[PDB]
Amino acid sequence: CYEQLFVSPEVFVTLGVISLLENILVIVAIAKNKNLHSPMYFFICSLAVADMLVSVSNGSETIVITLLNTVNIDNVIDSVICSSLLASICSLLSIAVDRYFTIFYALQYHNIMTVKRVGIIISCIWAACTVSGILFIIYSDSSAVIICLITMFFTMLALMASLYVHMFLMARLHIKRIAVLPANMKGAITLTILIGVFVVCWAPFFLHLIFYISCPQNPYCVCFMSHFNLYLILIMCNSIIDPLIYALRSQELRKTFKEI
Amino acid sequence: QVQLQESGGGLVQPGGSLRLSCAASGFTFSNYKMNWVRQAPGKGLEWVSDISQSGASISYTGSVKGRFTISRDNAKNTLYLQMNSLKPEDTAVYYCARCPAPFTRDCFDVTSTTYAYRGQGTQVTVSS
Amino acid sequence: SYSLEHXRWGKPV
Amino acid sequence: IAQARKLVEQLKMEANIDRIKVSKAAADLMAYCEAHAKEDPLLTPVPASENPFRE
Amino acid sequence: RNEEKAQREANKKIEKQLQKDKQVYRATHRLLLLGFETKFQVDKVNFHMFDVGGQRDERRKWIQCFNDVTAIIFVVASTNRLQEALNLFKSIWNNRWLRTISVILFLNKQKIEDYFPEFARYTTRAKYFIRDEFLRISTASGDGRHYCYPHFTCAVDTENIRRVFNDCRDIIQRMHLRQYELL
Amino acid sequence: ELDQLRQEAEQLKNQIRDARKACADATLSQITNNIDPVGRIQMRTRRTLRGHLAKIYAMHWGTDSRLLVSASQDGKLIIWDSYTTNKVHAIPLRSSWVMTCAYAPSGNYVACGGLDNICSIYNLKTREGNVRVSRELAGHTGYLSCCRFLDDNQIVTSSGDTTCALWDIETGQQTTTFTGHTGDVMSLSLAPDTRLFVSGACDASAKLWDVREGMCRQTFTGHESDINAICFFPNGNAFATGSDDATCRLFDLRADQELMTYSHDNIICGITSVSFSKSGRLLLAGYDDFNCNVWDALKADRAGVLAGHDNRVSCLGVTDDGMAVATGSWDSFLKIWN
Ligand SMILES: [Ca+2]
Repeated sequence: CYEQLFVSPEVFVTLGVISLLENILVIVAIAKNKNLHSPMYFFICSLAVADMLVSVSNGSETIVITLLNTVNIDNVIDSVICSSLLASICSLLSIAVDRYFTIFYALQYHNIMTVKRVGIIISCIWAACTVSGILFIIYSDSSAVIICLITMFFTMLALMASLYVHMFLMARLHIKRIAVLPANMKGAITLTILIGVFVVCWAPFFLHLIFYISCPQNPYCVCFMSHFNLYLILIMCNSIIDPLIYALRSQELRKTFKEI
Repeated sequence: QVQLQESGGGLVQPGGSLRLSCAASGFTFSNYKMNWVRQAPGKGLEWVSDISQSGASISYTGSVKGRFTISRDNAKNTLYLQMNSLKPEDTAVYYCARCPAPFTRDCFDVTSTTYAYRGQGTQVTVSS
Repeated sequence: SYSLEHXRWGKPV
Repeated sequence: IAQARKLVEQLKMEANIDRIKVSKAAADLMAYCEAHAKEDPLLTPVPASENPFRE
Repeated sequence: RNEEKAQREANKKIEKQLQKDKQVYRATHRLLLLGFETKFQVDKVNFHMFDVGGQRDERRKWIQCFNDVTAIIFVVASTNRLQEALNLFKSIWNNRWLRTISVILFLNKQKIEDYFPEFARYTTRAKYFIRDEFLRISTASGDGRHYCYPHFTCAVDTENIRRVFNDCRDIIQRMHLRQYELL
Repeated sequence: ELDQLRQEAEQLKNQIRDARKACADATLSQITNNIDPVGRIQMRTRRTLRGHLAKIYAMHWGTDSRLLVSASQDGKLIIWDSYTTNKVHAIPLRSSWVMTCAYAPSGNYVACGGLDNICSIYNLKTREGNVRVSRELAGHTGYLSCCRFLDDNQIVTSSGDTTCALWDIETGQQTTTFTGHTGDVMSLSLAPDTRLFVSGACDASAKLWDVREGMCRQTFTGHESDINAICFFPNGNAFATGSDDATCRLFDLRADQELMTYSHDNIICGITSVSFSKSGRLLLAGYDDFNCNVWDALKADRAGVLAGHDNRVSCLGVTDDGMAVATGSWDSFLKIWN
């Protein structure tokens, strides 16, 4: 069981090229459109970048290990992945917080959430994620770095879940108020997909990290940690799914997707 | 040229019957939702009834509800309104108007007092 | 390190 | 009565006008199109060089 | 090219003014009052409400100007003038260019059995019959894109402005919720 | 008294109806049945002008055939340069609701109006540097639907109060009033000569006015619903009319009747705009089904389709040299087609 299950090198590149082509299509589909130039799609643009960037950055790894079959070389690639990975999780939160503001302010939002502020926020998140990622990979051998990643991810997941749940409660409040003038499954399904895909794809990697810190010696844990490549595949599987559950959901974007 | 000629209006006894006929020419009858409107002496134009392109959707005003019956013939461009058990408050000039656009659910400006696609109007008097 | 592999923190040591 | 009297005077005035046959009216529209057919750069697209748009 | 460069500097200035206007246009929430232009603030939120009293009672053309509008403010006084108002609401509600716009309804000036025979067998009194009579039109062809917001006003004019603010908030909310497929 | 006049009017109408049928010996379809078709006219978007926030309700080309002006409900009147795609001017309006916009033949002034019932004349030259409203023409009781310059001094304007009005910009009061329409007048069209103009109203009737005299020469009927757009055939002896009954119709001024109808079963939606080609052989419509159809004026055949607009296409203009066609939409985008 402590054999360290490894997946064939040919499949990493497969997921790599599909996620790469899906995300460059999505960013184009909104870059060309001026109607799809609202603060909402600027955060979806940031996600499409992060998702694509972690696929090639990971696809790159599979190509380099196959060719290599060095130390300074890896710190380069890993610092990209780790930085590009945080940017993805922060981008998903940033979409969730934007969606929350559009509903629970709705009037104030339009003036407080400016194109300038969207521009500096996206850039400030990407700049913080890149610096934190490089800082994490340089001090990878450290115990604190892994504890930070786990704590940060759990916080991101908690907030993200809380926001979408609170929205669904405000959506249920409306549907209940539309009982006087004449059902809940529409909101429950989309809420279950959004919070379900994120957890299923990501958490497993961070369950590996918390075991890495807690139980490296435990017979039960080592069998879970043995499947590290399968966890990386799931993190890559999120990059191909993001376009389907975020971008393609809007009618205007889906129309431009079918056109291109 | 859009034409709408009213006929079958005159002096009737209270509780009597009258049948109005509205001959249409110049436009494809079947495409337009047809209406009836009346203008009482010293009052404004008030809607009475409408009938859909096919003749499925049929709606009246509360005052003529369950007493008046609208019917349209497409084969012979003609719009009818059978008026049963009349009372003096019905005494008004009845006009035959069509909605401006074809294949439209919404019907605008039919009681505008300056509407182009409305007939000459026929007199209906209910007196002893 | 000596023999690099996919991601980081994959091997327990 | 005023609106009706004005409508009668308009019809009467536009009733007494000289009308030509639709054959001649059509032949004039047909002859015009055939004359200015070459000048029109929508009927026969101009070479890319001559075209103001995209060089 | 010197003249092409000179024309870019003029385009640069104009583009910098449009981005400033774009924010102002998106910030302001447009209203359409029919029973001229007025700008007012409620909790530092800009509203731009245009009256249509100057035009004729033939609406079928100039009504099309409004669909970028946030919501329509409809006023109905309580001849059979009440039925004429219902027919006006039906038309606006079913129109091909207005099948996205919500309608904030205002019943002011507070026999019915004569002009409406359905009231004799109605039990819930007269106010809620006139309210319901407008709601039955809104629920029939709605499709969940737009809703109707009825309100009773003794025409005192106190606390009328706040009602429109709260309704405006509900329309933008529902509009987004449906965009995220969460409604 | 009213019965005698109303019956006499019906007699005159029948006399005119019988006179028109006496002139109809052969239809336009028969004459142009034995000429080669235009073929397939396929045109692709050469430029895409973007900058308008709201729906673009009307536009108009210049006599230079280079510059064009556009109007949007946001309250901005933007003068573009087609060739370069650069913006030349951008005017903030007093009233955001604007429904028409004209560009003077000289290219010195620019007119616009809408629900404000007022036509605004803006001066572009302005030696000071900034573009400011020169004269503000008020008098119309209803919304201003269309306005068209003759020179720098006079402007013809049709409004939604059943009246077109010739103005004098210098003095700023109506020179002549044109009455006859029963419905809202929606569009204007001036002949090559400024002597005559035609106006289509919301009473399925188009009327030929004499600018000098100020009385309706001829009245044209045949449309089933409201006429939205009207346009003169480049010769000036015919005009095409686009109505909500999903049909365009060509009329002849000398024949004083209908020549041809441009209808197809697939179209069940209204026509917003109408314009001829340089030679007049093509007739571009523009429908509220988000696309535009290019017709063969002589043969009633359909040549092609200009598809690319997401939303309603409201305005559609051709240049004086007839090099390109610019269609404005509720997208908030102009598109140049060639
Ligand atoms: Ca590594």
